[PDB]
Amino acid sequence: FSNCNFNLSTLLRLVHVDSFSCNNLDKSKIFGSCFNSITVDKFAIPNRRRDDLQLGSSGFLQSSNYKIDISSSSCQLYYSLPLVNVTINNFNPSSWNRRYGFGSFNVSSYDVVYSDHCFSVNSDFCPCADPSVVNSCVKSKPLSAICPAGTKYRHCDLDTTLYVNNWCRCSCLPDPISTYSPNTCPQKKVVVGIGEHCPGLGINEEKCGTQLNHSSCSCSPDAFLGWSFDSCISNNRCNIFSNFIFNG
Amino acid sequence: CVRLYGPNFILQVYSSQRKSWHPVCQDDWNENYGRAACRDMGYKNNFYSSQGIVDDSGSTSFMKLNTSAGNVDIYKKLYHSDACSSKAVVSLRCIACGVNLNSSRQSQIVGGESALPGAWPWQVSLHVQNVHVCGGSIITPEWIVTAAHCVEKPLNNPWHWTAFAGILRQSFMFYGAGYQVEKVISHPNYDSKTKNNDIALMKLQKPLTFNDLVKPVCLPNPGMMLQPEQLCWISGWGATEEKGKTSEVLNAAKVLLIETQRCNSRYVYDNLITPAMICAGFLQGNVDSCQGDSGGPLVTSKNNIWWLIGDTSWGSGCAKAYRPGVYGNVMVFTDWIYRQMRADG
Ligand SMILES: *[C@@H]1O[C@H](CO)[C@@H](O)[C@H](O)[C@H]1NC(C)=O
Ligand SMILES: *[C@@H]1O[C@H](CO)[C@@H](O)[C@H](O)[C@H]1NC(C)=O
Repeated sequence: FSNCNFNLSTLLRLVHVDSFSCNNLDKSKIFGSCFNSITVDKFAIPNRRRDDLQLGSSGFLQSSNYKIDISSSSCQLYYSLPLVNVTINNFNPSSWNRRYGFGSFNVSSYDVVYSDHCFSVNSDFCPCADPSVVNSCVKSKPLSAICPAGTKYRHCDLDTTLYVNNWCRCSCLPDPISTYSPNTCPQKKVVVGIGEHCPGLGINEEKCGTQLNHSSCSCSPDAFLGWSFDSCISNNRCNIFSNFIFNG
Repeated sequence: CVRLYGPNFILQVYSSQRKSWHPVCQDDWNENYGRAACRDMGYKNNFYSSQGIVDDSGSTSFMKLNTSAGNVDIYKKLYHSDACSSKAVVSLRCIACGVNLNSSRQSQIVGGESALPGAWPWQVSLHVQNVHVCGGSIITPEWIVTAAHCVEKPLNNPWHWTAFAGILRQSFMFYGAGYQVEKVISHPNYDSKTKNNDIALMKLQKPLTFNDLVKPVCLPNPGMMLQPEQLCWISGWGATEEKGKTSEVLNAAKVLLIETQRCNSRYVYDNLITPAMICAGFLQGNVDSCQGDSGGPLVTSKNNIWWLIGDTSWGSGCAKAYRPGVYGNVMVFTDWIYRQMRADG
């Protein structure tokens, strides 16, 4: 919201406020001054993780969903909304999960899908194994398909046991949440920054593929892991967080 | 039936009625019982020390002396008692094993500084036809441990097994510069499929010296209570990357202990690791330290004193992803050696 006029009293009585703190500011210094823009960022709140949002904290929501910056002259609002007509949009913001077949979540009508870990990959990522290598494997042989163009394959070895010679061993085991060798799986775990989205849910690397028709490399809906939810509805009213940033 | 135990070396004593090992109180013990007690567990002409110590072992059926009777054996004069009459128990050292010069920066498995001489004073090198092949660790001047799959067929006769100690470099062990062969015992259950019992003792005829570069490593005790993520210090001249030959100098950096349930799970090693096989390394990427020596030992430092826990064995590709090293388990059979060291004299 830039280049316009506003106040506060019609605002905070026209939306059902439950709190309005501030930080780096005094609550009456809004009423006089003339800023340069305002940047309101809103989202709903999952109920049992509401205490993630303390100003300058650890947790899930401030670390892998939306990091509340503790430097500018922000002012945080916690309001409510009647649940007559409320349709929570639940869409995934990452490119490389919808590229590998992320359709949707199954949650209820009023459940908000937050995040736990947020893993980042490169541009040439391909979570399927190499099918022209994998046929001579016998032990631990994974599913595979053909990657799209330029996406380099997953690194899979047929290294040698004490007796068996072609037994499969790839990277990213068992799941990249709890991998044994973190310095080798391409899905690197990163913490989200100020004003960024969670760059992708983690893919379990061993549910992405089939055996016979090695098509373009897709995945399967059980394999995206690292998200949970809860219901926003408390006191018959879906609570909502919303930030403000009073820059300039 | 007599054995050492734990950190403070209490003699445990087995009785057929109590079916159990039991400690001896220090009520009128003597070196004529004590210095003649190291030949019971395979130490003929050596002894170090004996003192009184406080009881903390955990048995409530002690062993006492039948000094009221006349001249009988040690092994007849041992009845039970509920209390130690002076509250001192067996403390023992059968040999001058243990200490080194506590030095600082010996780290020459890849990316470090060389093993300082005298700070790993048990490190040997074994040779056939003067090429460096396998290592080991000394526990007596006459006995020497190594991995059994060096002494496998068709090289299973002792007269071609030349030990060569002392010098960090690949050169200075010359003919005469290192004592030589005798008896090759083996744990006689090595296999091709498992490599279960990949530990074979060796013997020498000529007793060497505890001078500077040579000192016997401490063999562990029955039930000495390691820690499940303990630090471990290996040594050896092994090739730091595979399809090599041998490193030039002595390399003695550090590794860690992986437990069973990580190695023996489904992804590392699919249910292979026996009770007589110990895993070691770090279950990680290319952070591991290879230095392949097949006997280049695993030395830990519990009770501020170096102890031997594992001698090396087979592995996978040199120090890479998911694939640790798997070590022979030399607290399992520290008494089998002590019934194969009893009757060489
Ligand atoms: C909900 O939607 C209906 C029709 O879409 C609308 O008439 C009604 O006013 C809405 N509810 C509220 C509280 O405004
Ligand atoms: C979520 O949706 C999928 C497909 O619609 C269905 O298989 C699953 O049973 C649903 N979850 C629950 C808890 O019913």
